[PDB]
Amino acid sequence: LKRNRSHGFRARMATKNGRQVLARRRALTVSK
Amino acid sequence: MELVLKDAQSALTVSETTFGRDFNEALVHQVVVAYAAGAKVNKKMYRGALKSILSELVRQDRLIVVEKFSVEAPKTKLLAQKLKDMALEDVLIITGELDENLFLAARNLHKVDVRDATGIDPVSLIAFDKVVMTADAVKQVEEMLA
RNA sequence: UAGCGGCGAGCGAACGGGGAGCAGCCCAGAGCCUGAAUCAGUGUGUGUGUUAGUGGAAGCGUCUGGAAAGGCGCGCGAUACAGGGUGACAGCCCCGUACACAAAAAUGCACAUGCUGUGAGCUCGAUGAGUAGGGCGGGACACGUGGUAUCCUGUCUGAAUAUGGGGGGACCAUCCUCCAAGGCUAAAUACUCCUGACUGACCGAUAGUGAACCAGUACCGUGAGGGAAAGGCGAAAAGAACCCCGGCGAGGGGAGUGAAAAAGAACCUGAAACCGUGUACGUAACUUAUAUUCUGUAGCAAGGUUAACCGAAUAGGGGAGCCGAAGGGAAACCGAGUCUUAACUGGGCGUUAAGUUGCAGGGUAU
Repeated sequence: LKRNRSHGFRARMATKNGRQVLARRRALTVSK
Repeated sequence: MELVLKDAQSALTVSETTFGRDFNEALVHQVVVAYAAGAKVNKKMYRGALKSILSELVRQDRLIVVEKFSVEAPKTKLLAQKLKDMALEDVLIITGELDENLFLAARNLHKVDVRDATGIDPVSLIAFDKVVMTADAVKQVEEMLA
């Protein structure tokens, strides 16, 4: 639950660092 | 009607309108069903059912009254010996002020329960066929039941 | 309910009563003496927890049985008949149950103690200043900037210090309330990620959280995301020592452990669609609840009922509502009669025609 939200794509999008990490990986860590 | 004590026959006068009235089966059944479901109850009908059940118990000769029922010391052995002398096993002890020794040495008795006048409930009275009631509790129950 | 709504669908008040609590102060400025109230910090004391833990009462015989925890008898314990485990159902076999208790060390809770910080308190000033109000253009509910009625202003103005100024539906006579234009607030009042305990006339592997199982796993998509299937040997593996047939395989067939092997690891119980063996027969899916109404039953009875509240608490205190009473007419007003009418035998409504709360159920829409 916490991983699904805290580490979920929503939380990463809410943070600039999360968006940067997701973009870097696309060029992952949560699978619900 | 004067309750039988078996030792002194010193029972005090009891209002027949309260402890000796007609048994209303429907009211008693309704009250016991409501109590079981809860475990709306109205004061007047509840008191009427209590009076009816008390009248039924006294008219069935299942109620015994003594001057003072208690135990010298808080020991279950003394209570067991007293019950054996009385030659009774399933008895509901009802009194006034909460006895200390008896209440302490009465929990383990599966078939014997002790309660005060304010704590009387239809379930407790119906559960045990025989009731031992303290003499001083007559006025308390009369005022409680109006 | 009043009210609102092309008064159609529908939305939605105030006052008051009774409970937990009910705390008002600070300064805006002067003095008197005065850090003596209260709050935090710091070392100590006492009582209570917690973070590990201690003691803790009572029994056997016979018979049935794989094991007795089944029941038969005679005994005892109990301030402890809450529970769990032991070869089948345990107050007396074990952990525990009531009770008595327990801390070298830390913190939390209450105060006292020496000290450091805000710092008793008494009297007398005193109103929170560009304030109420006004003008141009804007932003919010109707403005779509003026229904502008309310709020704020980019900007120009603007006489009040308990003489005076605010409101009270006009102002007003009676008068009710405060000194606004500076700040604080703690109690009762909701929520539960997660922790301790208590349970449930809760669910039983196709139920229950998606997951009783190494489940947010395999897998499906580059990603968001979606998301499964899968428990049961037994009492102790006591897991079949050991002879032989087989390929030093597997598989089974014997003995043995075993209550049971109809418990043998593809491990409790076993039914059909499915395939054979042996025998006989003829045959070429309107759920919960507010309202409407009805049925039968119980208490009291002109009373029944008390509710959020308190309650050694489902008992009892707490009449505020809650249906009616000797009535009705819109009112006056009269009184068993009354009402527009001079009056209708007009005609309507009444005469002391008793009502209420629960119980189980039937129809309607919401």
